[PDB]
Amino acid sequence: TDTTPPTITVPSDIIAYRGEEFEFYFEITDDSGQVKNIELSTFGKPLGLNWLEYSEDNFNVPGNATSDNPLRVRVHGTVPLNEPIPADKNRAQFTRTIRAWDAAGNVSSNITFVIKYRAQTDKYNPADPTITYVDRLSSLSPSEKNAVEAAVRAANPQIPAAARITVSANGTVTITYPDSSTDTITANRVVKD
Amino acid sequence: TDTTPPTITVPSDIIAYRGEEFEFYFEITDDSGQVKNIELSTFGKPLGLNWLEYSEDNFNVPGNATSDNPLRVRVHGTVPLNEPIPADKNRAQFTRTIRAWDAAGNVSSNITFVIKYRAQTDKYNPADPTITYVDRLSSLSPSEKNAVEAAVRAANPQIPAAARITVSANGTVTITYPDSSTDTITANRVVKDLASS
Ligand SMILES: CC(=O)N[C@@H]1[C@@H](O[C@@H]2O[C@@H](C)[C@@H](O)[C@@H](O)[C@@H]2O)[C@H](O[C@@H]2O[C@H](CO)[C@H](O)[C@H](O[C@]3(C(=O)O)C[C@H](O)[C@@H](NC(C)=O)[C@H]([C@H](O)[C@H](O)CO)O3)[C@H]2O)[C@@H](CO)O[C@H]1O
Ligand SMILES: [Ca+2]
Ligand SMILES: [Ca+2]
Ligand SMILES: [Ca+2]
Ligand SMILES: [Ca+2]
Ligand SMILES: [Ca+2]
Ligand SMILES: [Ca+2]
Ligand SMILES: [Ca+2]
Repeated sequence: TDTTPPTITVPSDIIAYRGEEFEFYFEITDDSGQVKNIELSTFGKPLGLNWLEYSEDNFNVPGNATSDNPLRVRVHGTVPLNEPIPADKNRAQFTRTIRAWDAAGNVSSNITFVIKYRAQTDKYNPADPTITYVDRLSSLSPSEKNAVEAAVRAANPQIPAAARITVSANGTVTITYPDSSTDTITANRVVKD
Repeated sequence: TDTTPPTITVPSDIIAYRGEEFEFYFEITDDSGQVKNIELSTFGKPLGLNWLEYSEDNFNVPGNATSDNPLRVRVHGTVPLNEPIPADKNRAQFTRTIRAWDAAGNVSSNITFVIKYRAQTDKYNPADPTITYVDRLSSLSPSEKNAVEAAVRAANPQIPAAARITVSANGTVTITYPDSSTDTITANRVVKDLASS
């Protein structure tokens, strides 16, 4: 007789960035080798994350959840571009619960998982461009600004194309990400006489 | 004996744009058919334009300067990017003189030519971009600004690659040419509201 619920392994560090699709997996095992279904919730109440989705592939099939081959439930979604980020990082997150049951109806307790979310600049962090030589360190020309923007972009192919790169009069660089967060590169790493 | 100096024809409307290579030609003939050399000056003083250059190709060669085949002297250079243009832009010019020698020692009397220089925006006239549809007309997103800049650049391949295109919060476009002169495109010609369309 199966009297034991499934074991759920949740990822320890789920970190999502505003406007950027994330994915992670739950791994689930049962002694019977079969998991019937799962439920995501807010400690039993509605999940209330309309932008999160998960796959129900291979649910409630014999052998879908063994020690050697666990049930790997793919979860994905996108945190809204304008999700408010509290000054307190510790509350920039959603704490939710998952439970799972086997075909005998043995249900696990509600297990916690946490989706942390962050502004896009927390993901970036740009590399220094090859140095641009200019005539006046205090007043770059249009051509010199075009060259600086190109050198920043060349050295940073990993930044979103949709990010906008601006250059000030003295060669200070601002990168503005789609969610309106920013990075700066100071002139000393950008230009020289 | 040859006592007659060479005859020089000058172009009548020489216009150069700051930062952009220019060229024009003098045409010179002599009754002997041979011109030895020229002098560019400021009415007999030094030229004082170190960016003005010319070719001495075919100088002092028999037959280089006939009525049918004049000596054509290629003059070229680049007016410096930041050559100053005063409040009245008509003042932006240099009047200089040219004369020429034949092989018999006869030199022509100086005649004037005028190099007018102008801002790059006088040359360029930007076409409107294909319209960009935005969420908020008073506050464009970064991708909307990139899209606007791309649309403006795409609509104007003839504008200098070194010109810088910027976009404001409400979609107003500034094109800043390499010599720091500008053109503008008003928001109502660049962006429209997505929902209402
Ligand atoms: C007898 C003789 O040849 N004199 C020469 C000067 O000409 C005489 O003086 C001037 C002030 C005028 O009254 C002339 O009518 C007069 O004959 C000569 O001065 C230069 O004369 C030319 C006309 O021949 C012209 O006026 C010069 O002015 C400009 C120009 O067109 O070159 C006016 C421009 O706006 C200015 N450009 C800028 C950007 O400010 C230029 C510029 O200052 C110089 O060309 C750059 O060196 O001048 C006028 O200056 C004088 C010149 O050295 O030589 C005398 O032998
Ligand atoms: Ca079980
Ligand atoms: Ca399997
Ligand atoms: Ca980080
Ligand atoms: Ca960063
Ligand atoms: Ca740009
Ligand atoms: Ca002669
Ligand atoms: Ca113009």
